[PDB]
Formats: sequence, structure tokens, C-alpha cells
Amino acid sequence: GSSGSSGTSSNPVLELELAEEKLPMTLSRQEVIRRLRERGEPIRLFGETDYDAFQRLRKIEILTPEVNKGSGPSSG
Repeated sequence: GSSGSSGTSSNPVLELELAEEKLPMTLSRQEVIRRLRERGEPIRLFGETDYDAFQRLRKIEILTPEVNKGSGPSSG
């Protein structure tokens, strides 16, 4: 059970929505707002932060990546 052990932290510019939420904040507030927006989600809840909002969406992208019924798996 391995993948990589070094670190990069930079634009992935590879793949679009999937079962890969690893790595740190990949989608910035805006990057999270964009989707959330098109999703009709609140860009900012009643006591949320970049992370909360980020994670929230970061999870939404998993559940509903692009109109595709189905329940995401329990972690990769």
C-alpha cells in the first residue's frame, strides 16, 4: 500500500474529479466556490472557513462529480 513519498504541492493539471482527494488544498476558495456555486451550494455557511468550505466541496466533487447517481466509496 504505497503511492509516493516526497512531496510536490502544485497544480495537478491531470485528471478531473475522481476518487482522489489526497494532497493538500488543491482547490482554492474560488475553485471550491465555482463548483459549489454551479451546485447551488453556499459559498459560505453560517460559520465556515476556507477549509470547511473547501473540504465540503472537495467531498461534494466526490459524491456528485458531474450528474452521476451513485454513492461514493468509503475512502480509497
